[PDB]
Amino acid sequence: KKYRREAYHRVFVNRSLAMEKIKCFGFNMDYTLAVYKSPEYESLGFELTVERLVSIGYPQELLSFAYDSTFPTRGLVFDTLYGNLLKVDAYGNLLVCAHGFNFIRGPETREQYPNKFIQRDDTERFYILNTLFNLPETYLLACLVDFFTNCPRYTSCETGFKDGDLFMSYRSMFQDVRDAVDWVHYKGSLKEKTVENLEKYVVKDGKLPLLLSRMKEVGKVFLATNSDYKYTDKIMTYLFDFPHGPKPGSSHRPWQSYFDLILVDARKPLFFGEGTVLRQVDTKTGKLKHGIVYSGGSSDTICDLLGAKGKDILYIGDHIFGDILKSKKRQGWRTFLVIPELAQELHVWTDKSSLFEELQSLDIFLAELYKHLDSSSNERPDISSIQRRIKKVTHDMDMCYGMMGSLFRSGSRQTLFASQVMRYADLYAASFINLLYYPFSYLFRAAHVLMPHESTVEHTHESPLATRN
Amino acid sequence: KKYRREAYHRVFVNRSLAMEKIKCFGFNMDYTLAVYKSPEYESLGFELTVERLVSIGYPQELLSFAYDSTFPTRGLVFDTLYGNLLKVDAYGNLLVCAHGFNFIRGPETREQYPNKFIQRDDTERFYILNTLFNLPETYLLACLVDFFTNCPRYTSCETGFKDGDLFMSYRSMFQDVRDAVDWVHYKGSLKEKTVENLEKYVVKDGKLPLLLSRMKEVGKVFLATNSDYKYTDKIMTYLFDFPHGPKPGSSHRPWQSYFDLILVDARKPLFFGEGTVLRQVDTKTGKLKIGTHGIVYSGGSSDTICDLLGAKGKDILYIGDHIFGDIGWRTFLVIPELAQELHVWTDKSSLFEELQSLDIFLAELYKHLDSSSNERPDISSIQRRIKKVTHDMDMCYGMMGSLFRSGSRQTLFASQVMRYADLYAASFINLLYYPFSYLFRAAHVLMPHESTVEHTESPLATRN
Amino acid sequence: KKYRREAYHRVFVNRSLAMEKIKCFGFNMDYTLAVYKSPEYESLGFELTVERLVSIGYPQELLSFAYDSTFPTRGLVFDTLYGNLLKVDAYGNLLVCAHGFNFIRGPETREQYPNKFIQRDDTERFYILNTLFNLPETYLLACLVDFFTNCPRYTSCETGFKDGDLFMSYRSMFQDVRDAVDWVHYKGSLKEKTVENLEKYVVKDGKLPLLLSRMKEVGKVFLATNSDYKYTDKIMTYLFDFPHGPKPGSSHRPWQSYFDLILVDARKPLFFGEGTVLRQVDTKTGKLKHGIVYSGGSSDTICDLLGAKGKDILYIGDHIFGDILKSKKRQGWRTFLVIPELAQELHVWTDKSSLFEELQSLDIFLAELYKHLDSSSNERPDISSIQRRIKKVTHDMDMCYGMMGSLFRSGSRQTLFASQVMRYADLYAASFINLLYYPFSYLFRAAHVLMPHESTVEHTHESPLATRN
Amino acid sequence: KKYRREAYHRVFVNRSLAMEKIKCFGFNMDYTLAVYKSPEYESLGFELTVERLVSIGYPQELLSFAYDSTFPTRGLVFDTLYGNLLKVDAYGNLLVCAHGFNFIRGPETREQYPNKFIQRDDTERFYILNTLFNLPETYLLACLVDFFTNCPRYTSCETGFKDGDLFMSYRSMFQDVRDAVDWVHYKGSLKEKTVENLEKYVVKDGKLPLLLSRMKEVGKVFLATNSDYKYTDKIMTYLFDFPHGPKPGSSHRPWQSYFDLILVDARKPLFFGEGTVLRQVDTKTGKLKIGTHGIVYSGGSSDTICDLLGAKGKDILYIGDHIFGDIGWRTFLVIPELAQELHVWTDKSSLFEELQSLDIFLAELYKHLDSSSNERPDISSIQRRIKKVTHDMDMCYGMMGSLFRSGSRQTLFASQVMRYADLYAASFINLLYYPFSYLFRAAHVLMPHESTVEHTESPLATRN
Repeated sequence: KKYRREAYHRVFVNRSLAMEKIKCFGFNMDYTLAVYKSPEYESLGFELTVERLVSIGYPQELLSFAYDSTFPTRGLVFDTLYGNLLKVDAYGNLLVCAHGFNFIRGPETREQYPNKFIQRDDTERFYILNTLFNLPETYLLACLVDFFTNCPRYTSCETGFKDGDLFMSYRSMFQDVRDAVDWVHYKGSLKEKTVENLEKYVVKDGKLPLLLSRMKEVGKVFLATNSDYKYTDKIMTYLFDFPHGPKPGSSHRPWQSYFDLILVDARKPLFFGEGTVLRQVDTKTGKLKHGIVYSGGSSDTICDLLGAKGKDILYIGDHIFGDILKSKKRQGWRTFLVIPELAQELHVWTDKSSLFEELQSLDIFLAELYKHLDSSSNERPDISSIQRRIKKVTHDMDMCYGMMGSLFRSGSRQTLFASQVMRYADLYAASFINLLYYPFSYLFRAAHVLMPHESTVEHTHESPLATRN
Repeated sequence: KKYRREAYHRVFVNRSLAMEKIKCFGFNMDYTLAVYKSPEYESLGFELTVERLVSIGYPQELLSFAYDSTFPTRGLVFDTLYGNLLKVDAYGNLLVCAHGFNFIRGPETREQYPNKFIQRDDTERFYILNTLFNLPETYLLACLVDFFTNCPRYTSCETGFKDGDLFMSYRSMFQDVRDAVDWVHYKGSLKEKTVENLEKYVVKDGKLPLLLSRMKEVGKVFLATNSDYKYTDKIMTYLFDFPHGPKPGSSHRPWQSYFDLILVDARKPLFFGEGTVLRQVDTKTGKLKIGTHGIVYSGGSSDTICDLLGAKGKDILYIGDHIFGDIGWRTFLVIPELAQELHVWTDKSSLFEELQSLDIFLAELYKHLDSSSNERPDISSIQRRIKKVTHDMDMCYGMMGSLFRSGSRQTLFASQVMRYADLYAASFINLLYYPFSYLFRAAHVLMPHESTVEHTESPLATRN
Repeated sequence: KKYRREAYHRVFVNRSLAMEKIKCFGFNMDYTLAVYKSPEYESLGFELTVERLVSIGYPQELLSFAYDSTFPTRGLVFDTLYGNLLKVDAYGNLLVCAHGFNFIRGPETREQYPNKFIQRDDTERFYILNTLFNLPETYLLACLVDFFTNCPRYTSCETGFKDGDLFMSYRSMFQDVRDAVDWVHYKGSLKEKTVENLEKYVVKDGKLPLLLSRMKEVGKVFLATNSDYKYTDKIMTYLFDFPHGPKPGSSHRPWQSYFDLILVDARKPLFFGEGTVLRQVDTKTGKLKHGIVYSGGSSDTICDLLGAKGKDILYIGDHIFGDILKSKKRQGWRTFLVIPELAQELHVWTDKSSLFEELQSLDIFLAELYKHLDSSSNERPDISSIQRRIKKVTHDMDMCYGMMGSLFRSGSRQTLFASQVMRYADLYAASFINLLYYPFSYLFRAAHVLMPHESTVEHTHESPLATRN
Repeated sequence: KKYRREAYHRVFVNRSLAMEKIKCFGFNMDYTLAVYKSPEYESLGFELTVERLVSIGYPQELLSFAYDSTFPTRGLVFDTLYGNLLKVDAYGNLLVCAHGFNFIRGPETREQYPNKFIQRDDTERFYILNTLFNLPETYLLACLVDFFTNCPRYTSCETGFKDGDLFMSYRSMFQDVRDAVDWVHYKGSLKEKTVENLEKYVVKDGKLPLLLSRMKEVGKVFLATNSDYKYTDKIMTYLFDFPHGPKPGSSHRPWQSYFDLILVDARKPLFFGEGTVLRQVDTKTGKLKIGTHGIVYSGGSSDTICDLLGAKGKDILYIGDHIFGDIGWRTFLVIPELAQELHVWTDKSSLFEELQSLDIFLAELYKHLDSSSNERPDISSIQRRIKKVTHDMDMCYGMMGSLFRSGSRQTLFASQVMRYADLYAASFINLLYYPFSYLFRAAHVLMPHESTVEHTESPLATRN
């Protein structure tokens, strides 16, 4: 019955955060300030990766692939041994298995996966596709596995395919894809084609300069991106290209004026440990040597330049980092995780309420059938129909998110990705722009995660085996 | 509003389980079938460990310790470097830090713990006290740290105490405690003193034979215990010592008649991997037969048990009190603390209500405020009352708070429960209230954006 | 004082073998019957691999590499973590470490390698370059590591190099090489360029038809090659292209007539386990359906077609196979290991006797300096000069084999490759043709491997701590 | 012809070692410093194990067993599936197979062993009896298999014996033997009976204090034993019990004065990894002090020893009787069998000579023969004499042959020696005959093409 802001404006709270204590707002650029348009940006990365793979010898049918945003979900595991995409829970239990576009059923999942379980720490065999840049790669791996499996020129093996005399393991194929994505991002034409048509590929919104200017009135604001200065300058200039400043009627000002500290070539995640040598960019040439642009460095250096403490820093961005080093080197930043998928997922939550409602009433009906039964009862009520309907309606709900289900769950089970969100992120939202709807004095209060004995037991007011006498 | 059984009869569901698919019910003995009375049994283990430590050289003031059930909560981490008991969350963030009986404030925690965080994988430094047998040792560690800290004969250091020329690190003190507890269980008088006063130390309840007999009508039932046969026979004979069988009026039956397979000397968790040689016990002498109904096994493996029972993993519901790692039986986890924690949940409702009211008031004070707002409403009072009422709530569980949470955050132990257990309850005896055709359906653990958004725009968010 | 055949004719005996019991002589083709000319064949494989790598984006300086037979030795370990070539002993102790062409000294070896030791079973990090086809690949890995390390366009890291924005790990580079060698052998122009100039690339000798015909008079003879029929037919026709048959004056006969059983597409090593489906080749088209050519199959099938027992079979070839399956499925063949390097190594053994002799007399001099000393003595004779001379003369000897030393040893220590020879091979020689110099009744008697307490104690005729009373 | 010390004083060299670089000499105690008398000590361990097995139910005819030193050779593999003792080479090829006391011929070996080969990595099936303590158990396994095979009360099966209703697998019989040996060493009377008649069971020799005192003049000396302090004190006091010190005329000194560091309760091999907490012993009570020259340590790690000694790995020569795996100290391996094996090598020379003559004659009979030859000379006689004389040679070592070889092939144990040991000898006491400036230079292990080709063509071989 408490007041809550409209859902699509909310910032969600994993751990409590008193915003009045925040003195510095730090930002990633890609997919945080620079939100890339979907599906256009993924298709561009898809198309460039396919072209690079064809350029190194992959067959011409790759050019008939077309990126399909309805297939990939972030956080899938590619098993390089069997060429499968796996959606797993926090502990490695298998929730979904797809070989190419063929979704593997419960029983035959066991043939390849004993106990429907993988050792997700075996980074030699399993690659976790966690990032927004990974999305085209996820769809591509399925396309290739699908193409080779059904093309007669190839004989399918359990761990790969035979191209004439050549055996190509799925692991070797995966490394070709991984290398080709990297090439496209770092040597290929991806940045050039993005920059030459910013309107098609990058979101633009006047709420961004407005929010960042309000942040700079209460604290310091900094940028730490892995991109180089040239690419950063093009992107940020575009993001702030309006015929006014923070508010309508005010003069436009340069994007740089919004930041107390600008840092490019960050080399994250190494940035958060030792980092690299702190350099400084010549703004004119964009080559190396307020108003200063830094290069490389470390999070510790940034902390000292801004005269701040880790807990005073709210770091806003799209990447999930690991717990490494946080038990030794002090000063850990607070974190805001941008999760774009939340916008569509919140729509499913409200626009598909019919599915959720029926699942609830099916569970209510079940409880009624067993209301009067205990271990003394030999009645075995028929629930096979109810069970079938629950499986079907749960499958419909999953499919409302796409072919690989919700980012956060699969049926009743939370995903590995969801558990990483709850580890990593103090706050999270579809976009950082939702901070616009909260004052900078706000106390963000953590939402409780109830366990079964809490969510199903009212506060409303015995065998000694339970009580230990 | 869906029908649910009375709270104290409930079996709670982490993952869905169709009971009609279960063909074998397996049991641990200790703290599952044989529920040890509390605080009596911990007090006995405490006293025997303290006496064992005195006999190897610890000072006489240990004899003045008395076990105090209100202090320890299961699942605490003992840091052998700094001598602290730590309550931590699923990821290693510190929730509580006690040096002896001194509870440490947030800021001073950071002095020893950068980022209020520990690497729980550092097995050489941190020992996790997860088991019910661990409760006396948990209290004992605090008493010792308290005693030596405040005794003039000793000089407190960061990593231990100086006894003149001698230095006793918390790591060495810990090893003494750990060996002493092992000795009491394996060589000392704990089993003997338990067995010679069963009424004081072990719960007895006629529901147990009743439930086990009903399980045997629908499938197979087995025992797999680490205890030896002599101890097991004594305990099980007591648990089944009634002047009738499963129901009043029926003849009493020996405990062995309730099990299709009885295995002692299991050596769990090794049991769940390679195991050891499958042996058989001479029930008359309690010793192993040289060669291999009526039969008692010893050693073996979980694989061998499945072959003898004609079962597959998913067909087996393994009922017990220990959490195992996952390096495939269904699992029922017995968690006896739940009985008192469910009472706090229903008898201390008014604390919960007030926290919700304070939260509702906070939302009201920021209702009309956004990033353009300059108001900073005074919330210091409200913040102070929230902190005080959350601490009152924690203290309702004991000095180290709830097994499953600290203030708002879930514990490492809670996250282990959610990983390991398909089903859980204060006792397996709650299965008596469910038919064997029951479909247990998982209770969802909601994420913030699910539990705070009803089922009833900037392109930065929608990606256009 | 016993009679021995001339060294370059010898067959060397690891385990005794009564040749009168052998009923079947089996053969590999590549580098056994078809001995490829050196260094020409390696250079061709080198050149094709470099061209394939340049074709997938590697820089143009690769075209200025030239294969150098004096660098690689067979059996080196490529450490994909640090980009080093490692020569190790039977147990993983490091004997030689080269980063590119930079040979790493004793002390700095320890920085990267604790205890001068590697876990050689870690097949994810360490790749063993065991085969004759591997030789060009071994030299290529050193060239590339050398090129990138000293080319200014690249920044060297510990685990790879930076090409602008792109980081290329040595492991990713290794996989590019491994893939490119495979492509060249199985899809590229290697076989075509070999077949179009057989005189330049394949050894030809009339002793081969003569020996195989004498083998067929006492037993059965079979061929089991991984090559396909078309390539096999071209190669074998060339090997038997003389204007006479086994002896001068006799009519020429087709290569096939020398074999009771011919098997192509063997898919070794899988051949020695379950194998593949036994197929039969249409000789005319060379496509699939005495005088019969088989395809695929298994060693067990071959054993049954020839009506033989494993111990009755002497399998002659150039590859070393593992112990897998030999504790379960019975019928293990006897083995003759062709080791071409033996021809040059036997030359060093006799033509460098001067180096061996001085090492011996330096060891004799050492023994004299300590002749009259025991634990009661405090004299510490100066041996620093002797020690320096032993290190230098041992280095000279090693270099007589090439930059990476002998195939079989490094100083006093036997190599991993030598220990695999002594595990795998009953007999071994520079070529199987040395069987020509032995009758088929010969008893091959194993040469003893003396331990130190045997080789340094004469048979020529005490504290109870030693005798246990 | 180079100068070499007398054979029975030699220290043999697997890898070169500059003794002047050695700064610390570390010692095992059992079977290194304390050499147990043979056959007396094995006979005692045998008798105590047999009595322990009888007490748990094994038949009375075990009491008629007598230990026989001429049967067992160290390093044999017990196959718990088929109940065989196997002597194998470095790669798992079978050299010898004994079922009980029945030695199995080549062909019948293939029935049970495809390719005359075992997977020595199959730890669940094969147990390798590598240690000197293992000798009594090796003979005991054969006696038991012999007894049950030939006793009418039992039915021999492939994998064990039937005792009416009972089946005793070799695997279970093996486990009984293994536990019985452990019990005798750790709970039974073996240590007590050793210590109460030291003269019968332990070698004593004045060279030991002499050598150790010379080592301490050039570097540090330490003891690291798995035995406890009470046992160690008794044994070491005996080893140093002479009415003088290192040399005649000098005052006797306590054994502890010979060591810069004394460590008991080492728990090797765990010692070489993480180890346990470094503790200190109260030399008066023999118990651990609660806190931590004159000092005796307990537990700890190899890393901790190196810090206390100010040493690095390569600076340490570790002298002892056990072979450890390599999952960096220099090593001296004590191998007491060498004393008798060196006697066979020099007193049985005439067998060696004759084998060489038969080999020389064979080479003469094939001298003028090549692949064109049709002669098949009769070698069946010569072959038979070779086989007979090689068997006579093997038998000079005992029924299971040499520790290091079988006929012509090297043993698995020999290949472990070459891997693990930089230096080796019958006893470390042979170090007395070498100055501490000595440079030990490896003796080469030659391959066939090296040892049969003096230092004094087809393009198929030369590759053109």
